[PDB]
Amino acid sequence: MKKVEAIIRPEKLEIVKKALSDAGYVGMTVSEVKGRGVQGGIVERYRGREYIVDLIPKVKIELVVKEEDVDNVIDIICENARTGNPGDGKIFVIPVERVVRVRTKEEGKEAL
Amino acid sequence: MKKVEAIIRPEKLEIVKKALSDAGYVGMTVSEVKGRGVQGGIVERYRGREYIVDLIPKVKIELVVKEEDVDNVIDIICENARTGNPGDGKIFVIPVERVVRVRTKEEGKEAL
Amino acid sequence: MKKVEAIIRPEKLEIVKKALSDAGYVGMTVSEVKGRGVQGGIVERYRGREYIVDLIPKVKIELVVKEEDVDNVIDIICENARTGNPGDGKIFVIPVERVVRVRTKEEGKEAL
Ligand SMILES: Nc1ncnc2c1ncn2[C@@H]1O[C@H](COP(=O)(O)OP(=O)(O)OP(=O)(O)O)[C@@H](O)[C@H]1O
Ligand SMILES: Nc1ncnc2c1ncn2[C@@H]1O[C@H](COP(=O)(O)OP(=O)(O)OP(=O)(O)O)[C@@H](O)[C@H]1O
Ligand SMILES: Nc1ncnc2c1ncn2[C@@H]1O[C@H](COP(=O)(O)OP(=O)(O)OP(=O)(O)O)[C@@H](O)[C@H]1O
Ligand SMILES: O=C(O)CCC(=O)C(=O)O
Ligand SMILES: O=C(O)CCC(=O)C(=O)O
Ligand SMILES: O=C(O)CCC(=O)C(=O)O
Ligand SMILES: [Mg+2]
Ligand SMILES: [Mg+2]
Ligand SMILES: [Mg+2]
Repeated sequence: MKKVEAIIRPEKLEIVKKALSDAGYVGMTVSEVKGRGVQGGIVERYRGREYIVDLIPKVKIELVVKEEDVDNVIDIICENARTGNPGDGKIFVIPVERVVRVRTKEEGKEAL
Repeated sequence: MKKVEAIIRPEKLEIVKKALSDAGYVGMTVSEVKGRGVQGGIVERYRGREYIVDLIPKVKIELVVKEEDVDNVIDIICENARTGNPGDGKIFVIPVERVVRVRTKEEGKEAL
Repeated sequence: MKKVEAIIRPEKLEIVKKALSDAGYVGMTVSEVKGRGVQGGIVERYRGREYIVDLIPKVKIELVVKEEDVDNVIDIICENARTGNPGDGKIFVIPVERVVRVRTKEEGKEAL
């Protein structure tokens, strides 16, 4: 099992989660975050002066899935989250050693 | 060292954190999140029409602990977070390779 | 690749992120959290009575970096986040097995 952690534009949550759900990837945790990447933020202008805004709102989605499904999850996220402009997102894959469903104490792949 | 990441009902935070603390599991980070599991959300009715609400508020708790304590932490969370209805929670165990206390630069088990 | 996850005082975000950026560590995700450590919270007094506040606001910063840079990232965070009083922060290092830039589908170290 692996956690796919993707930080994406807030306005892309709806299309990404629909595309994931349609492909069978339903279990997901969503968090509001702020961040920056390589570019260090965005340049804005106020009264003729340019300045850097160095933290931008994003949404973090976390999906724990079987390892064999990671490629497809990443492909779906990238296809649907992309706009072509810097800031479209970053994905990390993090190992998950155990998964437990609280209600039933099921573990493993059936507990996803 | 392992991170126990549990996503549970918001109204179960108090009883879960009390039970963990009573058993000696104190260090914890709490985050407000939204999510869905297998069921894909909840069915609601508005003016006779049923629709799906596909993200539900939850609370994420993260406890970094010694590996030997993971079983007990999971047992405590499940016992106290359960209600018997879908949505009671999901737990992931994620490896933690290093722990550092900022104030003192202590590392390892004593830094938990 | 490794995720450095640091939970620090909210009022230290600015100096920590500036120091990290100055040293070349730019990519970062920031989350608002609450937590407690060893001390279990803070003692407060209201109308002569002392009570425990057991969750304190903090900021979580997450930086995914090359393994060889983890030591330096931790050193920078600790130097700039410390005040000398309990609550200055906790850092966890979590393995990251894959990194993908959404816009370009780049992976690996160049996608950081
Ligand atoms: N190395 C990293 N560590 C932590 N979070 C990161 C990192 N890289 C990016 N992020 C998070 O991902 C979000 C989106 O990053 P972003 O798309 O800007 O990446 P990028 O590498 O700059 O690529 P692009 O050139 O397409 O902008 C950031 O706002 C931040 O929350
Ligand atoms: N595979 C998963 N990946 C990411 N987060 C998940 C996943 N499964 C569940 N979650 C998170 O855990 C929360 C609680 O899940 P939930 O209890 O509904 O799990 P479930 O597998 O549907 O079990 P149940 O049948 O008891 O509802 C979700 O709202 C979501 O935040
Ligand atoms: N073992 C842990 N698991 C989860 N989160 C933790 C843990 N230890 C600390 N944290 C998080 O880090 C924050 C800061 O912790 P803190 O600085 O109080 O650590 P500490 O071990 O008590 O050290 P100090 O004695 O310097 O206070 C907490 O409020 C919490 O969010
Ligand atoms: O996040 C944005 O929308 C643009 C800024 C960006 O790509 C960054 O800081 O890396
Ligand atoms: O989270 C709820 O309370 C019920 C909905 C649920 O279990 C889910 O989407 O998996
Ligand atoms: O977080 C604080 O500022 C002090 C309380 C503390 O260190 C703790 O609960 O461990
Ligand atoms: Mg960018
Ligand atoms: Mg469910
Ligand atoms: Mg403390």
